[PDB]
Amino acid sequence: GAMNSSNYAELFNNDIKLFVDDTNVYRVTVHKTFEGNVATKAINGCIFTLNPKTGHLFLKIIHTSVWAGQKRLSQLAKWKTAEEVSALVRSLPKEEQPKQIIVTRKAMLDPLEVHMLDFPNIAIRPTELRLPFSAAMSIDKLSDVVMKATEPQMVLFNIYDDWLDRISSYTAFSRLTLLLRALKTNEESAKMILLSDPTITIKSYHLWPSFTDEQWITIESQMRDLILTEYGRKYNV
Amino acid sequence: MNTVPFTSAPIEVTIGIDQYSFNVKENQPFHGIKDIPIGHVHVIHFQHADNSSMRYGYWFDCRMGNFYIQYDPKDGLYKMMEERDGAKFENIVHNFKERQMMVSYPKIDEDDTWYNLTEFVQMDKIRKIVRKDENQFSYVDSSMTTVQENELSDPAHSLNYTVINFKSREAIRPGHEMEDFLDKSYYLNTVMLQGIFKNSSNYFGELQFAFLNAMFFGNYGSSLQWHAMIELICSSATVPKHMLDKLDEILYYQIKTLPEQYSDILLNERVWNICLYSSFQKNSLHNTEKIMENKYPELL
Ligand SMILES: CN(C(=O)CC#N)c1ccccc1
Repeated sequence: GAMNSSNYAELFNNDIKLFVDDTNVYRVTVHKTFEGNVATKAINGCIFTLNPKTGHLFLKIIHTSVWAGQKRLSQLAKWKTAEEVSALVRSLPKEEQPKQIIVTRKAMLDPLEVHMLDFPNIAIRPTELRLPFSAAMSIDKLSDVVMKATEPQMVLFNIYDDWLDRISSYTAFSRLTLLLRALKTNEESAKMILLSDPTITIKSYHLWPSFTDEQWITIESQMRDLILTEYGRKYNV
Repeated sequence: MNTVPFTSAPIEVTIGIDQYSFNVKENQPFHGIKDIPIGHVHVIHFQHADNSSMRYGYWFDCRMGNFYIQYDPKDGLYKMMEERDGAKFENIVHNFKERQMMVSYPKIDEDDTWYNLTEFVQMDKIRKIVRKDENQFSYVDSSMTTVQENELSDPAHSLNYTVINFKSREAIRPGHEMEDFLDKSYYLNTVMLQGIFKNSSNYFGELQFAFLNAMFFGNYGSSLQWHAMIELICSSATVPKHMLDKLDEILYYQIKTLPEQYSDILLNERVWNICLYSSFQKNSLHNTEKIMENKYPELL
């Protein structure tokens, strides 16, 4: 069934599983027309498909041409998401296919179950985890590849950089959730925290800066502060 | 007009014949039911007074043989049997009628309720759903499970309704996943009507039979089947006009006949609100929507 605070070490066991987040698939800017009505302009989006044990991110870029001449785009986006995840699973060797796919929004369950009817042994599950994966487009390198795309494209990343050389997956995913939650709560503050020290850089093949272990402890403390800070400024506490 | 004689009534029992019912006391001099309309299937059903658990009964058509009821004190129930000696049968029936030991099937002349509830129900199709080919009549009870329920336990004692499953490869064409899930016309018209049922009459007959088993026996799997067959039609954007008009009539008479006090357990709130108010056919079931809104506005 659903994934929650009780069963979270399950994410880091040796059963292949993927999270699927569809919150950045269908993206629009809302603007006024010359006649003073309102219209939307789609912009490129992405499916966020993540193996939480290994850090492997299958970023399927959704080019705006997929919406051309389609109706009910918020509904279509869920089915397009499920179509692309199904295609991804089919593309993987059997021993790499997931045993479970965890969708971050319950509205993805029926679309994905229907696309995955060929794989009756892959469990499709919701989660009670409010995972901050919508903030993935606050990671500069991911936002850049999405916005520069001129056609559908899949790009593979490790969202943990080289952290697993030094820390467990549970610790890496907790750190990622801390960073993404901060970026979602106050993007500017979070990015200043990550990039304020010019002597710590982002390697060409990485997404995040090359912090030492002690520097990560400091960064993580600053992200907790921020999430608390904004929580006061928000609720007046 | 045909007759189903009873050898006797050794145990107190409530007896149903179609939509009617009456009480028989222990060892009351009761010898059956006469004046049964020829041309329709019928159901004779039983609820023992000492164990209102297990309603059970028999679907039959008096044109297919001479049938009678006899209590079996070993198996503890009223059994339907066929008498092959037609002379013996006519003799017995004549004696019980002359002694006036039979209830008369109590049909008012204005009343088409039973026809309207069984219009498409055929004994031959009942016998395929309820497999016991050695008998011309078919036993059903409250506890019998469906083939779909057995998939999700005795196979000989199951209701072999047509499996309908909206999240199944049968329902969904590759490459049309969203289309076929959100608009089930393919599944209704090509898979079910053309492929399995062959025509709408057979579809409606199974739907009607499922409802009647749900109502008379409180058979849960039958209720599931009835709702699934409604929902498949209502969730299809392309349905023949004559099927929609007939469905509206079928459902009207089912809702009209349903005991008011059983609506909470025999009516699925989700399916009916979806069908009447959200589905493709939300404005196509005028008679059904009117009786539902006036009889069961709570459910909606
Ligand atoms: C939300 N979260 C965190 O922010 C961890 C940190 N910091 C979390 C951690 C483990 C499992 C589920 C959630």
